[PDB]
Amino acid sequence: GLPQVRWRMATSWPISLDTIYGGAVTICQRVEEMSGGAFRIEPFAAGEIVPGLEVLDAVQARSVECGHTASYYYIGKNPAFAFGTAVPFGLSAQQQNTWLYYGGGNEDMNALFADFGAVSFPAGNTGGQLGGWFKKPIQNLASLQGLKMRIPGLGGKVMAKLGVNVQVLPGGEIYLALERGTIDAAEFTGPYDDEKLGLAKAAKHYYYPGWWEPGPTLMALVNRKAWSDLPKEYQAMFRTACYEANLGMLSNYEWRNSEALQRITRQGIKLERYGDDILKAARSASAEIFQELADADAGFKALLERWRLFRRDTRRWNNINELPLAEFD
Amino acid sequence: GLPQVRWRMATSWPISLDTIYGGAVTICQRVEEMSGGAFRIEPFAAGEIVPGLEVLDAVQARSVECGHTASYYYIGKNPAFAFGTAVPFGLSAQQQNTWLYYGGGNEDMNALFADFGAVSFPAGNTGGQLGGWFKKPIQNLASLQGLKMRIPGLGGKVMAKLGVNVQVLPGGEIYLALERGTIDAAEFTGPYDDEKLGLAKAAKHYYYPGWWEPGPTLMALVNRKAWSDLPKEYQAMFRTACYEANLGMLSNYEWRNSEALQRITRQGIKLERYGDDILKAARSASAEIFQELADADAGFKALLERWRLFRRDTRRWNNINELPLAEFDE
Ligand SMILES: CCCC(=O)C(=O)O
Ligand SMILES: CCCC(=O)C(=O)O
Ligand SMILES: [Ca+2]
Ligand SMILES: [Ca+2]
Repeated sequence: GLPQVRWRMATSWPISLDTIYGGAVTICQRVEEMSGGAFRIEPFAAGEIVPGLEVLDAVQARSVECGHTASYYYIGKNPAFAFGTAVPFGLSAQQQNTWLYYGGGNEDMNALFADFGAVSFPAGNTGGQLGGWFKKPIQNLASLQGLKMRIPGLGGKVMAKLGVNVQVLPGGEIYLALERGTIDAAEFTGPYDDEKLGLAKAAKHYYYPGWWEPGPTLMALVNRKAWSDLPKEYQAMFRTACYEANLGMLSNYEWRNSEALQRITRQGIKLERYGDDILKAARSASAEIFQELADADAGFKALLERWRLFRRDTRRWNNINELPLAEFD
Repeated sequence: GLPQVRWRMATSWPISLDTIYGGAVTICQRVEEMSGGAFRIEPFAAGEIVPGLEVLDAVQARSVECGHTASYYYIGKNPAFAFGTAVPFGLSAQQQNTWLYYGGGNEDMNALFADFGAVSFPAGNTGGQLGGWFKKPIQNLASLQGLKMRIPGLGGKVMAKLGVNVQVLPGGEIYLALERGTIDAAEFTGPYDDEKLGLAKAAKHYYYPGWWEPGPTLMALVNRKAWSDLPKEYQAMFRTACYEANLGMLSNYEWRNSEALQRITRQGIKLERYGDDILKAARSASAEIFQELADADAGFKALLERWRLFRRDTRRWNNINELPLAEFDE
């Protein structure tokens, strides 16, 4: 007889986003199915029991046993957490999964989460993000000066160096903030989530690419001690379920964003590519931010150099095995 | 008490093909771990209990309960099985997973396997394959006329329409055949597997891309009646373990191929892009082959048109959300 385990999972997400909230639900449903009801986890939307941006805090305190969040929400505690979500001009979703599972990423991220009493598992990806929504159209790089924009992580810091006034909001809050006039622009994920949250209603000017988040990972987090007290069978169920959340969510976003792109263009939204004045300035600002973080911390520097090497090698591989068919019509 | 289930899994793979055999091992180990030993599956290498090309036949007959194979080994039984692995100029591994899980592909493939008493689950990908190994560099499309090349499946049929003299050889045999002068060229999967077979020693010209296999799926198969007999808990364990095999294998190949590519370029291998004359002729010959299959069968035609639509839409999406960052090299 294995125990009846009953857990709660705090998430960073609103229930309306069945893509990303769906990853948390998948983990909870699958351990219940595999355990025949002996191992249950109740998922909660952002703000129900824990604020969306404080999932790691609640997991560390053990006010919940586990969570579903984005590591880059905690760059204030350790800028190295950025690599476990996405960094500007960083890894594709497929490269990010390769880096986590076989390039040393999951070991690097678990070493950081160990400092906050937690263990981490990849448990979602949005795939490549788009460039966000603007109430007024962008004319050139100088159009960004003084804009109030919702955008998190090191992407936010890059946009701040370009003169954007970066605002902190969980996904659920963006539409009201855009309507009330609190902000002038926002990015979230892509067509499917952006349209569902009402971003295409609040703003008409959509850009690409989302160079800040080329393949952002969502992590399942478990309290170290809660994880220790789990029998080996239930650890295996949870760990395996997170692979389904990770591959299942990426595939779900690819499908839903592909349909939503067609829907919003038919409904009147025009998608524009960012000018090279913005892309060049973003790349340069990103290099400056990573240089500063590296000079301030040998651990960050060492991780940045291992990740940069992984990135160079995997891009060289994908330039041969994938890019030629992607660009040939 | 849930039952003590003991199954056997027939695989299409030698144990030396370890990244792919590893997918089968992952499923077997993970259901044993999650069930605390109550659900065990014993994996077998190709030939040990069932020939590698007869996994589906063995699963249908229930001589084994489950299998790990490539749907495109069964195109002689139904050419529609091709889409469940890879087709020339088809889907990237990421697009292939999107198509299977959400685009209707798993439902299409399960309707085909239902004819043979089987249910199917995605359970691996090699990722994009390369264009194979050539002793002498290719000058142009006419250089392929009469060239003796190891290349199997629909890829071989396309290369045949380009005038290639298609040679059938096992993985293990290609090195000797290249050295002996028996064949002029050969493809397998990519740098990791190809280096282990000695192909970097036998030839200096490695072509790309492998337009015949842009993201080949490996499928777990279960006998429909064996699956029916399985408690709901063990079904969930098996189905979930196949997601780990699928994402795990692709990521493992990406890592191994990226490392092996660096080793073989240091060993003086030249990476050559196929000329547009070959890529245009191959795309056209592939479209002719799929046209003939479609004209001979309304069910094939319908599936080809659903897949072509999914492919157009996903490519349109990836041209926006991925290609811009992928094509700028620093
Ligand atoms: C990582 C998914 C959520 C996100 O991209 C964001 O909060 O912007
Ligand atoms: C998917 C493995 C089979 C193959 O690609 C080959 O033998 O060439
Ligand atoms: Ca975002
Ligand atoms: Ca091959």
